[PDB]
Amino acid sequence: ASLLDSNFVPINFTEFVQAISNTYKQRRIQFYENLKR
Amino acid sequence: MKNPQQDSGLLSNSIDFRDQNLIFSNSGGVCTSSKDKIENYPAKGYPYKRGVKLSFGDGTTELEVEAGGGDDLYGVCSDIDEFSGMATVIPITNNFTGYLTLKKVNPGDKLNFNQHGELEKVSVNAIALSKAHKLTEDLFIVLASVFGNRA
Amino acid sequence: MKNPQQDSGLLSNSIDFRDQNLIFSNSGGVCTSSKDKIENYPAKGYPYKRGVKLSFGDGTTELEVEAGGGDDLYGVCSDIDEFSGMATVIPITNNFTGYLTLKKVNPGDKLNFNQHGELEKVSVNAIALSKAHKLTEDLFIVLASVFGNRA
Amino acid sequence: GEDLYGICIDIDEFSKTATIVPITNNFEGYLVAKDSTVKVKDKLIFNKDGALEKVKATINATALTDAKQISNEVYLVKVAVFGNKA
Amino acid sequence: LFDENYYAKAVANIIGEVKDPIMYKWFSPDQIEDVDLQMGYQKTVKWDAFLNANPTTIANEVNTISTIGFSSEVVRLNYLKLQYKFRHLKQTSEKFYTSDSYIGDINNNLLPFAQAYKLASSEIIKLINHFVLTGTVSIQKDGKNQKRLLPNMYGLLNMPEQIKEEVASGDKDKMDKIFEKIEAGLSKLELGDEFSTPMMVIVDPATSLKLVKPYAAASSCEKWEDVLIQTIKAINNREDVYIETSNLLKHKILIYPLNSELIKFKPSKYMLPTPNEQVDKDSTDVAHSYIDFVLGGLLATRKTILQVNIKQS
Amino acid sequence: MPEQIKEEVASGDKDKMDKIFEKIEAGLSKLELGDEFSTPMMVIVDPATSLKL
Repeated sequence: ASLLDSNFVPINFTEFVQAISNTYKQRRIQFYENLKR
Repeated sequence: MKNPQQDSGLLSNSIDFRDQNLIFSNSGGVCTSSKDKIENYPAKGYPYKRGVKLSFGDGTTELEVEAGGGDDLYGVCSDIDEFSGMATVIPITNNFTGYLTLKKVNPGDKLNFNQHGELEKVSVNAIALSKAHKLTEDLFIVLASVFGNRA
Repeated sequence: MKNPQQDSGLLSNSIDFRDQNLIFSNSGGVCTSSKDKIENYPAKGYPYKRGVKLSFGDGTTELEVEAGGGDDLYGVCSDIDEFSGMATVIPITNNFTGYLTLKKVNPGDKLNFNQHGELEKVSVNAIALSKAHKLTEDLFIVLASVFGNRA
Repeated sequence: GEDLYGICIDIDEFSKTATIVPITNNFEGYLVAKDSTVKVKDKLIFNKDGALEKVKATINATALTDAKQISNEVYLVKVAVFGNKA
Repeated sequence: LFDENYYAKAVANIIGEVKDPIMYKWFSPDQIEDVDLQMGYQKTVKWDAFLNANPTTIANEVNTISTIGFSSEVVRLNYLKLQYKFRHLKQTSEKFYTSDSYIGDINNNLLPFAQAYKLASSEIIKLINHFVLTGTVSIQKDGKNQKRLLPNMYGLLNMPEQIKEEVASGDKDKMDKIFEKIEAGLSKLELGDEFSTPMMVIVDPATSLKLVKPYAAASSCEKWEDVLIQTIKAINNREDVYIETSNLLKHKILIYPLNSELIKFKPSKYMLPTPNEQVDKDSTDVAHSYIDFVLGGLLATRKTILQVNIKQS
Repeated sequence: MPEQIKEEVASGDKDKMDKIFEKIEAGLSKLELGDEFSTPMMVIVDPATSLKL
């Protein structure tokens, strides 16, 4: 349920917003994983 | 407070349909157009159902709206969100028709806002469409239509 | 109000252990015996941490306790339940040691209750065990031990 | 002066067309000022040249910020205009 | 939905090009947890105990014993929802503005929906980062005309009941005086049992420039930055100390631990910019769109942040 | 390139590396990279300057 997944087909705007939020969370996780400090 | 905080003791009787709108909880206007300009401002005090005026601080914080009138009148407060402390203001340029607080009056009387944002008989600001209705000991409301400022 | 209704913005730091009892929410006494006599009465106003006196209505309703003192003193209020409006009273016959409201003082001073249930320097009622501690602009507390009435 | 009809908020030079908000509608935005003698909470009047000057004000215009200079004569000030006085 | 709405498809296809916020570096991965809210409050209760008086010696017979008092504190975090509106070109009207290189009217400062949304989202993320850092919201360099915010909405710099040090105007360039103030603040810091945690420092570029000067006669292979790192390692049980430079800060030094038990960020899952479904259409080529973002959710324990302000007046 | 920061080390202090570094620090202070300051940097020096370094 993320915009990164090309298989995602948003039925409605609410699902689009939820996918946006999940994509933001996944991007945060990816950034923290890639960070080395 | 627009919504009575004190809980009611009894269930209301939803059988009648007359004289169920003369309450302080009624927010907005009796007749509302979809092309009405609405703004939100920080609320200083409780300006609900009163004329509001712009007040500027020392510059550190942005402007706010406070209950007032006279030459400083900016608009009419028709609603308020208490959680965010936000007052809904219809600008004096836009015309309004609804129930507003009246100073503790007959239809056809010309009413102007005083220093406390309360309507009073006489520049005029509105025309009374009804008589004063008493909700609390000092709380009086009146149906008035506001059409801006005109001498 | 014994418990601050306004919510705090930050978590407290539970690292220290000194001077963490000089708060208005502290209820009861610093030293408490298991053989103390405790009563509950309807509360007239807010007599928390103040001397209480019996007040009778017109007879329709039972007696209550009100903040007071002088020759009418009956006990000392050490706790209050706001939901039930019930004040906990320790009788003047029983001795009490704890923090009480002080009129806005050094250890060893003899203190008596005034008309508003506040302790004041000089019949004597208690002896100050410490100095005045300021909680608010007009709120002062003092650790005192009450041993009844004696001229 | 007393001839004010509105305020021009947009312009297109190719068509020589000015987009204007009527005086009956309130506005909040940056406008040209006569000089840099304007402070916050100041009553402002439009002059004969259409510039806002510090104060017989037919309209009720109050400055929200101070005059800000960009060019030799360009003075932009944030002003809210909400109708006419009486 | 994408077949019916072009704007949603454009947002989905251009959302990747938006950079991550820089505030993520300021916190550990475990320090940030998302909450499901848009406007409201989240409250928690903490229980503390205290001693009423000196202990009672148990000798012979006694009935009166010293007591232990208890107290509760309710901490509330408020959230606020804000919106911005921007103008752009219509999808059908794009083809009449698609030049060879650029797309959009240069004279009228009009852009396609995708580019306008990208730039607006970038600006909103910058504002969000500034709010997270300083605790205020404003668009002026002077810092005036700030937006009045709800209580219990605080940032790392304006958080109350924290250690605050002020370097006087006369000592604005004396790094020795600045480090004296920093040492006093570090001494007044109270980490308790959570001392064994990494520490984070945020400094302005001028402070970073002053840090690299040799420690002071001038020392050899010893600089103010190294001395500060050693000083912080003294109190953090020799844990990692990170130093960051932020252009948002100005003559301010911020020191705080990176432990979730002391400072935690619980932002709304809708805090980051999100497009709105409402689109203002007309007979012309100009349309309007809205972006929503949520602010609030920083919770810190008392006396766990050092805030040094160097008075430049 | 115009509109860039230029510093001049005086003739008398041509051999004074401390003066050279003072001028370099002044130029670095006058640099304005905006929010893109978190980027790698590149320096080009003449062989005499490298030998002094």
